This record gives sequence, structure tokens and C-alpha cells, in this order.
Amino acid sequence: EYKTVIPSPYVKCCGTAECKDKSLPDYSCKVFTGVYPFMWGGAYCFCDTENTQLSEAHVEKSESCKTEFASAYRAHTASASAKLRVLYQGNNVTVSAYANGDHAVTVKDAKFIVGPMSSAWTPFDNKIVVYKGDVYNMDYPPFGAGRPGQFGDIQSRTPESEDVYANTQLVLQRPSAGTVHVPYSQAPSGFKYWL
Amino acid sequence: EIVMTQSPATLSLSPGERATLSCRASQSVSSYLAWYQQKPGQAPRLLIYDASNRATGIPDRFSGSGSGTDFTLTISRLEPEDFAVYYCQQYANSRRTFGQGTKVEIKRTVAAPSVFIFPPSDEQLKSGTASVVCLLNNFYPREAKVQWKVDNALQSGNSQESVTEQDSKDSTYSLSSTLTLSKADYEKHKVYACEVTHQGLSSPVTKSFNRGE
Amino acid sequence: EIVMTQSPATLSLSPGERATLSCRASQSVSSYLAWYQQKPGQAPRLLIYDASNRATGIPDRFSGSGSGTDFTLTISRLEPEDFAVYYCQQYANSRRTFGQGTKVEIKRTVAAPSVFIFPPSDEQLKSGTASVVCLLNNFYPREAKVQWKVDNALQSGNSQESVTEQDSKDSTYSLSSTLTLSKADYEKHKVYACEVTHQGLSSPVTKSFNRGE
Amino acid sequence: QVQLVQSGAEVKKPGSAVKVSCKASGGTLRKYAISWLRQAPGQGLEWMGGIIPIFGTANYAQKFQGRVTITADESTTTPYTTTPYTSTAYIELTSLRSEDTAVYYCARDLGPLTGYSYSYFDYWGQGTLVTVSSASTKGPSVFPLAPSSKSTSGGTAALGCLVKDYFPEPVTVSWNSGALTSGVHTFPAVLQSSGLYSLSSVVTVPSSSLGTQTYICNVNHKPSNTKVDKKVEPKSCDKTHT
Amino acid sequence: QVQLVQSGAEVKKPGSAVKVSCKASGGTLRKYAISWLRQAPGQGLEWMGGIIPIFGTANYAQKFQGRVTITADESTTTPYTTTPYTSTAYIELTSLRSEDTAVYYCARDLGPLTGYSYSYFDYWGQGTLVTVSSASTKGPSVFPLAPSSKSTSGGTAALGCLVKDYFPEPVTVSWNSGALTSGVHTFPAVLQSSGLYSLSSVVTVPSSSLGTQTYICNVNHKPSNTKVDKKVEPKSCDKTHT
Amino acid sequence: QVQLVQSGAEVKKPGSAVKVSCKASGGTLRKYAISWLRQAPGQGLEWMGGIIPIFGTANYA
Amino acid sequence: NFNVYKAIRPYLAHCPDCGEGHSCHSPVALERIRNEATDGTLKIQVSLQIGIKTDDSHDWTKLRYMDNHMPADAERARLFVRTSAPCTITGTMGHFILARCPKGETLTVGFTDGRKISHSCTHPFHHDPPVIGREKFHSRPQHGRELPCSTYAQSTAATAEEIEVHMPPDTPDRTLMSQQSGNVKITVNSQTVRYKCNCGDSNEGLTTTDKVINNCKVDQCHAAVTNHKKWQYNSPLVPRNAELGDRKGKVHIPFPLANVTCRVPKARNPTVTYGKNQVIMLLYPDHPTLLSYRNMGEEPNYQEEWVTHKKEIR
Amino acid sequence: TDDSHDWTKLRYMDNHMPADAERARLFVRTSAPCTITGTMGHFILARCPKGETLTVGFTDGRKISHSCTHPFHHDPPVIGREKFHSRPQHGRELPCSTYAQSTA
Amino acid sequence: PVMCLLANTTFPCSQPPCTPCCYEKEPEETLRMLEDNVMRPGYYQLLQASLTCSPHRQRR
Repeated sequence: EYKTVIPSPYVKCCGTAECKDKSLPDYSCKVFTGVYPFMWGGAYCFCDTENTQLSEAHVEKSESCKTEFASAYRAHTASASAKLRVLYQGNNVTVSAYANGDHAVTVKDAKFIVGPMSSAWTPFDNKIVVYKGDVYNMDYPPFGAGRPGQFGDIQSRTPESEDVYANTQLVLQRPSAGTVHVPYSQAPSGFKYWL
Repeated sequence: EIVMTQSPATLSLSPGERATLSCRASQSVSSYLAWYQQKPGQAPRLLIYDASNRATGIPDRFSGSGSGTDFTLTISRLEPEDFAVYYCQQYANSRRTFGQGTKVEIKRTVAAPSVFIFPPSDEQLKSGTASVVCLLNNFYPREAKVQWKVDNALQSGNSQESVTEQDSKDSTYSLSSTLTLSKADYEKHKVYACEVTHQGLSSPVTKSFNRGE
Repeated sequence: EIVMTQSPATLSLSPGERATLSCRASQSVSSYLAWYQQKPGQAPRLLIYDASNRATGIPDRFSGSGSGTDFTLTISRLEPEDFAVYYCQQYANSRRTFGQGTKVEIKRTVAAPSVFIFPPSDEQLKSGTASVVCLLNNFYPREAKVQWKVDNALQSGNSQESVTEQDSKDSTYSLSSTLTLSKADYEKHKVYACEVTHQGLSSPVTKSFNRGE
Repeated sequence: QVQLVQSGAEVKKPGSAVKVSCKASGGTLRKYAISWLRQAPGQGLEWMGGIIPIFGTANYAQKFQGRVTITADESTTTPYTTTPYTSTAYIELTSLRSEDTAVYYCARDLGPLTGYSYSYFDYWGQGTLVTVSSASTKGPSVFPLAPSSKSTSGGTAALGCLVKDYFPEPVTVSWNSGALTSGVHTFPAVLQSSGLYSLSSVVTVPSSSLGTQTYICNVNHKPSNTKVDKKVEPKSCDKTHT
Repeated sequence: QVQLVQSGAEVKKPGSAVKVSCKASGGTLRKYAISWLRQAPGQGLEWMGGIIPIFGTANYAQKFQGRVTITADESTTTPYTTTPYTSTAYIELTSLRSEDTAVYYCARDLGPLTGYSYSYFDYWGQGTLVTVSSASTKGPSVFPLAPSSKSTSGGTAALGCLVKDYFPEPVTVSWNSGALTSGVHTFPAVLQSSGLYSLSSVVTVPSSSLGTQTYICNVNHKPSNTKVDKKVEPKSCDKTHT
Repeated sequence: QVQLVQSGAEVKKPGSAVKVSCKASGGTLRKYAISWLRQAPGQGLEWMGGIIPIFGTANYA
Repeated sequence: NFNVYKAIRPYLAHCPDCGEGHSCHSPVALERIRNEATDGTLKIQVSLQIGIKTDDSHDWTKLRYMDNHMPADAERARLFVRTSAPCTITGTMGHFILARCPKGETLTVGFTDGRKISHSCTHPFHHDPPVIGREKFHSRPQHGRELPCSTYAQSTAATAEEIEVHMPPDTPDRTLMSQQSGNVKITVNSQTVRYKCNCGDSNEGLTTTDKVINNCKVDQCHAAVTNHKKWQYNSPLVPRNAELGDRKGKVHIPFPLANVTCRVPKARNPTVTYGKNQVIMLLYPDHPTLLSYRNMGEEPNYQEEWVTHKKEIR
Repeated sequence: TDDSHDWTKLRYMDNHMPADAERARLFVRTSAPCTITGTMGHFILARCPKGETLTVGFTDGRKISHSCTHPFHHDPPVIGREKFHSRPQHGRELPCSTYAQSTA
Repeated sequence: PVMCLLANTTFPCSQPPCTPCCYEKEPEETLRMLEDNVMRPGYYQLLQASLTCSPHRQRR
């Protein structure tokens, strides 16, 4: 899940605020004109018009992304492993091994070798997603390819990296009359929907 | 009726003393009291709401106490700005009621009154009229009694009384009184001689004047 | 802040009397009180909460009373296990304040202690030190004072002392006092005769000693 | 924090009527009551009634019903409002008697908001004065007070001034146009048993300077914009002056 | 029922710090506060502070904040404990002075559970002594309480021991190796002006018994491990033993 | 308003039994309790016990 | 733990619905409803400070609210949060509340202040916790099995997640000014104040003490409390002090998200009976329950359905 | 009951006699508690959540509680083109109608 | 060690810029570091000393 960060809006009394750029993952910014905000005790501005409000916002990973996240993996071929029970002359005994057709395991001075199995089928497709106990075959969008409001609208190369890709189509909007807030419009988290 | 009372009609003390003013009601108001201070040339201001809660920005010095029928306002150590009138108020029923009020007064060492007297002047005397003044000046405490005693007799049927408070620098009171009649009635006497009875004086005092000089 | 108080700082009552331990708060508390007991040499335990409700484990001998500035604890009959320190606790305010402690004591007929005196030993005087000792046995009550009268000179202030609480034998008290001495002082002094003095005892009691013999 | 502001003080003939207007602003709270109280000078402090400016709903202490009406003005305030909030309120004092002469206070009452119960008076106006009498707007008798037959030196002796016989109480006075400040006591008011006021102003001195110093005093009054100035030297049956 | 237990008892040098610990266990309730309360050697009893040991939120009186740290250990994070519930608290006292000497109690508090009321204390632990003093461990002087001609035979009497200039109070002492009990006194303790301890012990007896019957004092000290079991015969300047 | 009515006076030997009775009517309230009290002329006034007649559920001193 | 509430203080902010469909500036204005815990707990950020009794002292029995120009106190007892019906509160610290709620389309939080006035704030918020496991259920059952989920842990000694504070902006107040004698008194009341005018005078300025400005009416003037010693969160509901802000250093926030197991019910056994090459099952759902099946072979075929009442399936 | 206006009280019928109680304990409730926005004489205004019944009630000076419970299908008509649940910070204004607060 | 920025001056990040009772002396001066030390690793050492470690008195 992403969070949207929206600092307190700057309001220029009696002039324009200059707009400026910043490099942040989905950054958007506007200057609105002809504002006249009231706070509880009075008008905030010294003159009835020619004031302006700067407003700015960007997306980030949530605080939760240490714990509530899902992993997109490519899956390559598989290390077959096996566990086996065998009975002889009242010796009921168990052995554990890889299926590589070598790696002989000895127990009670018997010795056992297993595999490989004739089948090379596996249920995992070339692309998978995992969440917790759940794992899915899905053709997830490649890194930097994800659209707004779908799985991968925000992506990170590792859980700890700061190189957030995000594509949320955030848009700021005109502040309402007499009021100091910062309204905006944005596709809701593509992760929360996928859950 | 819920009958209010404030026990000290006045409280006199020196700055740094504990002020403590006390209130009674004839039946339980059970909280629903408040306390105010009131200043000359102003409307009141709130000190305490409920039995014990300080009003907005009221500093620390004031505290409220009591329950049922009996209550008090305490000041921890009275500052020179706190000297004022003080009121309790009840709001246990639709007849919200204030107390009689109490004045809080700077206590100081005693000073006794000086007596003055004054004749009429030509503008009154041309206007058919005579006006005469009696003063007590600059004394503390203030509980004096005075009379005009003209030819020793009480003059009162034409004659008023007036007061001024503790001065903010000197901490003393004064009185002014006037006698006024037709200029022809003012000639009926020859010893205009006002008296004073006071607690700082050893015995009553008087000073004398004569019409025609 | 709030301050706590009792009428009896200590309470002399014989077993089978009725307790009425009584409490004041310096400010308008309104319920939010508790009563505790502490047995000597043990942790406290809760008896009463809010003002009048008793705890689950506590015998029906106890009950509370009062609401505002004033409170009480009644014990319907004193019992040998109930002789303890008692405390109030206040919690109408963040400053959770305990009320000083007060001790219930077995009231009894008075009796003078026998007095003994002891010198420092040969072991002590070869070790470069001294202390003469005054021992009072089985006094009732306990508010007495002691003095040493050494070489007929009145003295007491340089003494270190302790007392023992009401006796399991008969509710008397026993007292110890020791005089601060260097080796030379016990050899320089010639005669010792330490005394007990009190209001409830009818005269002083003493034992006397020419040194060493 | 918050403030209340109300009509200037007013003077009227008995048997007429008068309306006092109040305005309140700047508090965070929306739906408090506004209440009217009155005070005959230092003789008491009476709650009269109030309104809730949203509901009207005029409410009275029974002592004032028939002798007063209370109202408030609703306004084009939207459900959102988005300003500092404001209110307007009135007492119409009617069938006036001279005993109605008092200071009248508007005050904020939290009774509705505090669970529809009674409350204390939270914030107060400046207070404003109603004067009721039949008298005409007479400007004062302004004669100089004459110092008495002099007690001479070795102590302190009489000196002062007198003003009489005016309606509208707000006169003012000033010795040597403010060059004398300390030692002046001015006795604030007197009522002459029939509507007219009086005042006296006095200067306690050592006996050194009668018939000698230029002691002079201004008098000022509002009716006809009358203003006066006079010396206070001994003159009665004879004269002695600087 | 619930049991409160706190670890050990202590004596420490000025300027050092102390860390007491407490277990609460066996109660049916869960979000209760644990509070620390302290009792002087004969002076009053005080609230220091407390914690709600699930939240780790702490509260203090203004005298102890910044002297003290109160803290607790996470008991269990899973939505379970059908097992008996337990909670563990710790208190640190820092920059110790002699006048910080007291017995310290943990106690259970219902304040949060009872609608976030202020506290009243429901169960107490056994208490722990924290002692602040400069003195190191020292073994006693073990003198006989020397009798003399100060009454002679036939009277009432006592025979005794004087224990002096040791440290810590457990000089636990008795008579005749437990064979004597009636008419005894052993005093509590005396804090010597040197920052050490002394003690008086006696057995009351008929004066004919001294210097012929056997009476023995059992001085055992827990520090320095002394065991001075000995008889206390008459010697003041004279000589005597049975 | 409301009234309670009850059976006429009784005279009895020691060691016998009495079935005193009463009726209530005209109240707007449905779930009130009925309570019984007594006084001898040489005594004060005492509550004995009562019921809520819908439930039964008697309660006693 | 966290005495940083020494520097940082509560504030008023604009709130959309104060219990009567009016908007106003409110001491309880909601900032953000966090919603990551899969057990359905809410973490709510709000303009009050809860657990501090003014005088910067931690005390679990109180909260402090902004009262016009200065903080003031009230009880932790009378705070509430409510959705469609009353919620339980499971932890409270600083600007943050933990709550467990019944399902509903709006959230409101409120309290009663010391004067017995009550305040509340209301937001539209779609509270509907995602189902753990394969059955919808409404209270945890007496018997069941444990599954992994996530919860805001209750420890306030928190770490790693952080918030910011700024030197809070000038507070405009029309009642710093009073008009009399044809002049404006600026009353100041021991604050630091700024004033401005066009009233036939141009001489604006800062002040730390009261004065008159002459020959004017108060609507020809403007004023604010202009300087502060104590900080506020940089909420998007309060104006920034400068083009680049100030004091931008952090504070930690309580109640960290942590993985934990919780209990889910197990639907009762179906009555099953066997036909000619098929199974017949009655189902007995106490609450909406998922059925799924697959072939144990080289195609699964696979189907599923939620069921909500007794059914027979073949 | 003395025929004063008062705003803190209400009056009701106790058998043959009028009697008084506090406005402070009046309530109305559909499916969950409603806000009461203004009251005068026989008339109450309230803002109420969606529900199939309405109840109104109060507590007497005797501490007796009274209530009354009609069937009533409360489901407010939608304004504009979105079935929103509580008013937002940001939006447009549309014309609608309300009972004004005045008792005039 | 590691070094804080004050305005021109520097100090070790565990140590105070000003003491005793850093914030309680001078709020509008205690602003100076908290303006701009936000990017630095030492911020939570500086904050503990200035505002939380031992309620401006003794030891943690």
C-alpha cells in the first residue's frame, strides 16, 4: 500500500507563491489564485483578494510495507526432495533425501538412493506472486510497467529500497471557498483492491 | 427563594496576605456556584465555575471550595492588582442570583481626618442663593460620622453627603458635604462649625467660621 | 496541593472498646477516599474504598463514613489482631496522598519502670571506647525522659536511644539509652546515677553507683 | 478569545421606551444563549432574561415580564458559514420608571450547550448606562468656591472648588489646565433630590499661598458643548487676591 | 487472589543507582496499572509513579520524574492467555542520597479499568528495603553489659550484652541458645552518628543468680558471618565467673 | 389519581392464620411493586415485604 | 517514554460535520484513518493530545485540547469513537487512538470538555474489514483454528515510523482588537502579536505589549498571534508558516504494525451420502461460507461458491 | 407548569395534572440515536440514521422512563447523483430544503 | 564520535549544544538545530538530550 504525503499548504498573502519542481516518486504541484481562507478567529489574509495558495504532494511506501506487502517472482526449475518409510523383517524405518539419484543415506547399515522422478511438471508458472501462505500464477506487469489502481501501481526493487516506482495518477484540485484544506484526486491503492 | 449571603461585607488586608471570602445559600445549590471579580468603571469578569474550576486564563492565585449550602473563594497571597469587588453567583434554578458583593481593601497604618469649611461667593449671592462646603480630608480607616452643627444645631434638611475611595497611591478616603439655601436663610446663623467623630481621633473634632467675613 | 490529617495522631483504647478513627482533608475532596491498615513489620492492606465500601476479604467489623472534607473509620469492637497502624488515602486529585499513619494502642493502668545502670566492660575500655547504659523495664505508658546526673552534673542531650513497642506480656514498654563517651571520660567521672522522669509516674526512679566496684 | 460590544449610554423621559443593542463575535462555539443583566449603581446585580439567537425562544426572569421584551436577529448564515461567527441581540425597556436607571450588561450564557441546563455568565460586554428622568439638559452653575477666613501658617488649610445644578452627569474638570495633578481630590457625584447633579474639587495645602498663587480651574460639560474656566481666590463680603 | 513479589533487599553507596523488579501474577483482570509506593524509616508514605504494563505508558509525581525510570516487559502479544495472567515491572532510582532510604512496594491499581479514574491500591507486595549510606560491611564489637555494685544481691536485676559499630541490621541475637525466653528484651536498632549500628539485649532475673547461674548471648551477624555464642559474667573493675 | 383497597379488620386467637388482601387500579404505570407495612399504636412504622405482581418474585425484611 | 509532548501541542482544524451537518473549526478534527491491520483494528490520528495533563506531564487519566489560544484539560473517561454503533478503544497515546469497530460507512470521534460542552468530528469512511480465511464471521468463536493476520500492537515505546512538526502559523483573531474613542486598542494579553492596517495610517507592525492605533475603525485593521514557542503537526488542514517551512525535525508515533495469529470458526460437518459415482452433501452454514472442489488429476476443473443457507450439492 | 418559557424544562401530563422534567434527558432514536436540532412546544426537529421505526422518549422527575415507538420508513431521498453517507470536505453545492431553526 | 550543526558551531551528537534544561531555557533558540538536523543520523541522540532522555534531571 502507498501513502500520499501532503505537507501543510503554503498561502502567500498579497501576492503569488512561486511554483517549483521536486524529484519525488509521483510528485504533483499547483498554485491556486483568488483564495481568501478563514481560520476560527478571522480571515487569515490581510486583503480581500490577490492572495494565492501553493499546494504539493507525492506518494511513498506506507509504514506497513515491512509486513503488509506481496512479492512478484520469476520461478526457475526445482530442487526435488523426498521423505520415505520402509519396512523389512520388522525394522520399520524412515529416511530423508534429495531426489538427485545419488546422495546415498545410510541407516541401520542399510543404504538408500532415490530419484529423479520421471515427471518434470510443476504447478508454478514462469511468473508468480506470493502474499503470505497464498501464492498465485499471474502475469504481473514488469518493473516500471504497472498502471494505476491495479496490482503493481507502486513497486520497489526490494522491501528496504528507496527507489519507489509509482503510477497513481494523482491530481491536485481547487481548494474550496473560505477553507484551508488541500483537496486531491487519485486512484485508490491497487494492492488493497487486489487483496 | 434561594437566599444568598456573603459574610464579610468588606475584607481589609495587606498585599501578600491570604484573602478568603465566604458565601452561604439558604438551601443546597450542590455545586452550580461561580465567582467573579468586579472593577470600578468595568463589567465583571469570571474567576471560578462550578465549585472549583478556574476560568479561561485565570492564573493560579484564586481557588474555589465548598458544597451543598456553604462555599469560599481563597487567594493564595493577594497581589496589588487583585484588590476589587467580588461576587458569588448561583445557577441551581431559573432565578440565577448574585450575592450582595464584597469589597477587598488594602490594610495600612492609621491616619486621622483634617476638617475644612468654605463660605458662599458672589455669583450665588446675586442668584438669591448661598452655598457652604464641609470636608474631611485624607484618612484611614474611613468609618467617620459628621454633622453641620450650625449655631450648634443640626442642619440636614437641605444638606447632602458624598465619599471618595482609597486613592491608588496614598491609600486614604475623604468626604464632602454641602449646605445650600436662600441667601436670606444663610444669614439666620453666625457659627458655621461642622463636627467629626472618628476611630483614629482621640475625641470628636470641630472647626468654626462666621458669615459676613 | 491537598493535605491530609487526623484528630487522633495515636489512639489508646483497650481490647473490646469501639474505634472511631477520624480524618480531615485540607480541601474539598468528595468521596474518592480509602482506608488502609499496616501491621508492624508487614506490608499495608486495603480496608475501605470510595468512602464506605469494604474490600472482599475484610470482616464486617469495619465501616466508613463522611463524604466531603471529613471522614471516619469505625471498628465495632477492637480485637487483638486489629491493633495496627491506620492510614487514609485520597484520590480526588492526581497527587495520591496518604494520611500520615495513626496507631491504635491498648489503654492500661500506669506503672513506673524499674531502672538499671551498666558501665562499659574491661574489653570495651581496653578497646579505647566507652558507653554507660540506662535500662528501663516494663513502663506504662511511654512518654518519659532520662538523664545521667554523673558526678551530680545534669546531662542528657548526647545520648543515642531506642524503645520497644507494647509488650506481649502485659502491654508495657521498655526503653534503652546510651551516653556518648571516649575511654578517658568513663575513668574521669567518679559516680553514676541515671534517672527516669514522667507526668503519669508519681516521682523519679533511680539506681546509683560509685565507679568500677 | 471572544468579545461583546453594545449600544452607547442613553438618557430618556419616563413613560417612554428604549432599546439596547448587543453584538457578539469571534468565539469557536456556535449556539450559546445571549443574556441581559442589570445593576442599579452598586445596589445589586439582576439577571433579566435572554434568547438563543438561532431559535429566538425568548426567556425571562418573571420579575421583568411586561416591563421588557428581548429579541435577536437571524442572518443569511449558510449551513457551512466559514467565517468568524457573529450574533445580534436586544432588550426593549418599556413603560420606563426612574427606578430603571441602571447599567445594563449583555453576557454569553452556555446553558443550551451545557446539556440544556442553567449556566454562569461566561463573557461580558462593556456594560452601558440608561438614565431615566423628566429633567431638561441644564448646563451647570459654575461659581468659584471661596476659601474661608484663613487659619494661617504652622499647618494645612482649606482650598477648593464647586460645580452645581446640571443634567447629564458627564461633566469634567481640570486645575491649571493639568499643571496641578497630585493633591487634587474630586468628589465624583451628588444627586440634588430633583434630577440635578453636583461635584466638588479640592487641594489640601500648607497655608502659604491663598491670595497669592494663580489657582485656576476648568469646567467642561456636554449639553450645548458648554465649557468654563475660573480662579478660586477669597471673595465673599470683601476680597483678597493675587 | 493475586500475588505481588519483588526481588531482594539492598544497601548501597551514595551517587550509585538501584534497579528493583516486581512480578504480579494470578489475577482475573488484565489492563490494571502497577504502581510504586515508598515508605520512609518512620516518616510518611508516598506515591512515586506507575505504569500500565501492556501500553508501557508511565505516570509520576513531580518530585520523582527525572530521578526515576519505571518500566515493564511485554508479557504476551497473541490474543490468548487462558493460562494464568502475569505482568513484570521494574523501577530504577538514580543519583542516590542517604535521604532516599526507604522500603519500596509495588501495588496493583484499578484506576485505568475503573473508567480511567485516579488510583486506589488493591494488593501490595511484601516490600523491599533500599538503603543509602557510605559505610562498608563491618563486624560488631560484642561486649558484655557489665554489672557492678549498683544494687547487689536479693533485688530485681538484669544481665545483658551490648553490640556496637557493625553495619546492616541482621545481628540477630538470642539467649541460652534458645533455652531462655521469659523476661527478655532485645531492642530494634540504633543508627550510630558514625553511620554504623548498635543494639541492646538483656534478660531480667533475680539478683542472686548473677555470677553463679549460667546466662549466654548468641550474637549472629549475617554480614561477616560471626557467631559469638558466649556467657556474659560480672566484670566492671572487680573479677567474677562461676 | 390511583387507589388501593384492602379487606376489612380481623380478630383472631394466637396460633391461627390470616389471608389479608388488596387491589390496585387506575394508574398509567404497569410494573409497580405492591408492598406491605405495619404499625402497632405502641410502635413506629415498618416495611415487611413486597412483590411485583407480574413476576411474583417476593422480597422481605 | 516519549516526553517529546513537552514541545508539541494540540490545535484547532477545520472539520466537515460537527453533529448537526454544520462544518466548523474543531478540537477533535480527524487527520487520517490508518487501515492496514488485517484483523480490522483502526489506528486513528486526531487533533487532541491524549495521555498528557497539560504542564507537559504524562497522565493516563487525562487529555488536553486546544481552547482558542491555549491548551486546556479533560478526562480520558469521556472520549469516544463511533461508527454505525459504539466502538471499543484498545489503546491511546499522543495524537493516536486504536479502536475496534462494527462495520459502517462513517466514522466519528468526540469528547466532553471540562465545561460539559461536547465536541465531535465526522468523516465518511468505508469500514469493512477483509475476511480472514474462508468464512465471514461476526465475533471470535469458542472453538475453531488459528490463522496468521496483522494487528497494531499496543506498545507505546514505538520505533521506525515517524511524524513531523513546524513552528505553527500566525493565528488570526478579530478579538485581539477593540474599537473605542475613534481609535483601535490592540489588547495583546501577554501574547506576541502582529497587526496591519490601511485606516488612514500605514504603520503596521509586531508588538509584545498593548497599545492604541489612532483615528480608525477595526475593520480597517487586521491582527494575529504571530510567534510561538510550541510546535504542531504539519497537517494539510493548517497553513504553512513560510515557503520552505521550518523546524522540520521528526517525532516517533505509537502502536507499530505486527504479525499475529487469530482464531476463525470451522463450519460444522456436512451430512454426506454416496450415489452411483457421485457425492450428495447437505451444508449447514451459520454464516456465509466458501465451498470449493477440484479433481485430483491432470486437469482440476475447479469450482467454488459462497453459501448462505442450507443447500444440497451433488 | 407555571406557564413560563424556560428552555431547560419540558412539561408532560401526570394523570390529571401537568408536571415538569429536564430537556436534558429527552431523546429520539430510529435504528441508532438521533441528534435533536431544535425544539419548541409540541414540535421536535431531529437528524436520524436510516431505519424502519422511530422512537421518542424522556425520563420523568420521578426517574421513571417513558418512550413511544411507531413504525416509520425513514430513508432520506438522494441529493444529486451519488448515494453518499455523510457530508465531505470537498464537493459541489446543490439546492435542497430544510426546516429552518426559527420559532417565529 | 560524530558532529552536529548549530548555525556555524559544531558539537558531538550525544552532547548538548546548551545546558542545563535545553528547551526549558530557550524554546525559540532550541528551534535552530531542529530546523535542519532532520537529514542527519544524530537527530534522535540530540532530541533525547534536548527533550526526553531523563526529564531534564538525572539518568535513564
